Amino acid sequence: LRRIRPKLKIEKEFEEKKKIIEENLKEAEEEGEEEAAEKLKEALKKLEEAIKLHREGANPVEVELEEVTAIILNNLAVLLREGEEELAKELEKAIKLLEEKKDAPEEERLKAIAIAIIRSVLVLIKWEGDEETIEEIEEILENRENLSLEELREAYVRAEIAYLIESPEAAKKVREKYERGAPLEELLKDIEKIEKEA
Repeated sequence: LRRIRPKLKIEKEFEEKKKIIEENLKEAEEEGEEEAAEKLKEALKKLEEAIKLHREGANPVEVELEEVTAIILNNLAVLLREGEEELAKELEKAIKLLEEKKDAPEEERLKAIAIAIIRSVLVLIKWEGDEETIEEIEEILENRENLSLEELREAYVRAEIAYLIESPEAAKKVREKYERGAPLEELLKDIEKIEKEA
């Protein structure tokens, strides 16, 4: 299957996101992977709560909270299809963090969503693979409360770059802009462009 973790701030997103989950469940039902197919039925479950809460009129901090929950859950069963249930435990903790903070302050909501996207980058790097940075980013998540949002979005920027290193050469260009101190809004534009590039 596939994994995509973007940045928010529209229905075309959940549109193309649903397309992945569909053929995923399509392949999950065509295959004996019924443990994954449950997550597939469970991923679209959180995608309805994502597409409903958007068309119902909630703020993006609650919509993406169910989108990422549908993103990771669609991504959780991919690791289950590959027998990577050891790494799938790391994404279930991200789900547990996503579910326990849906009744949390607006800043506590996106604070977990950032950790959710980061942890998903983290497990994908280990699956698709530069070593001390994992022992640098995974230790950042242990003290998740001692940090700010500007540091977690930077960590996702650093983590996504490290992943795209082990994916083009255009990742260190964004890393170069990180080293020049470029604004973090710009470090997202080129990063999400790379996701739009693929």
